[PDB]
Amino acid sequence: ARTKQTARK
Amino acid sequence: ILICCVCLGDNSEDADEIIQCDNCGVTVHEGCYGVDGESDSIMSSASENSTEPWFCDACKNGVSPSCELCPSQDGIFKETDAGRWVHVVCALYVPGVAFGDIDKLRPVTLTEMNYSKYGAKECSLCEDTRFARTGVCISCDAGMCRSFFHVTCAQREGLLSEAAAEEDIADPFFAYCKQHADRFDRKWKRKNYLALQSYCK
Ligand SMILES: [Ca+2]
Ligand SMILES: [Ca+2]
Ligand SMILES: [Zn+2]
Ligand SMILES: [Zn+2]
Ligand SMILES: [Zn+2]
Ligand SMILES: [Zn+2]
Ligand SMILES: [Zn+2]
Repeated sequence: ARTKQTARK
Repeated sequence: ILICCVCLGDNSEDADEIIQCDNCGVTVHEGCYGVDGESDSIMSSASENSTEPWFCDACKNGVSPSCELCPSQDGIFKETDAGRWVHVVCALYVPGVAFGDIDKLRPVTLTEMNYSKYGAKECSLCEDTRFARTGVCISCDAGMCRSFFHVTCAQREGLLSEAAAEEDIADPFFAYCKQHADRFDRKWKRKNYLALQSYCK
């Protein structure tokens, strides 16, 4: 999977 | 622990995450695969989870490919302009192979000159001798050392290096044979390689 950019600080 | 199957690094940050293909399991830096800085997928807008699914290019096309440049089946691939497949790491390290779009690392256009090197050198690191003259070998970059290996066979032995961006070397990708390698660099690279093998399985 890949972390959404919305959940990236 | 996440290790990128292209550069064998283990640093994962919001700007360059190590991601994982949800079908074949390969793990790669976003920035090592041309998939960095891309907006969240349309399937992702649905979920309220912090993550979205991801698939490498080979799984998107339903293939478990072989590489035009080496005999290994592991690692992560990009499609060529003729519908074949190459490892990212093979394309980086083999001379005369370039990406048509550096930002997304796609596609790969192999030439008649690339194909004329097929089997031309014997890979000195192949564990299965039946494949030592398939594909294309690179050589050690120390002096005039003429030691030849597949890119992915060198990778396993911890022999692939990448110059830092600040070093401003036009071709930052280079390899040394074991005789000429940096022993510390080889140590942590084989360590990350072995952890990557145990990780996938
Ligand atoms: Ca290249
Ligand atoms: Ca090189
Ligand atoms: Zn990487
Ligand atoms: Zn995959
Ligand atoms: Zn390859
Ligand atoms: Zn080999
Ligand atoms: Zn050498």
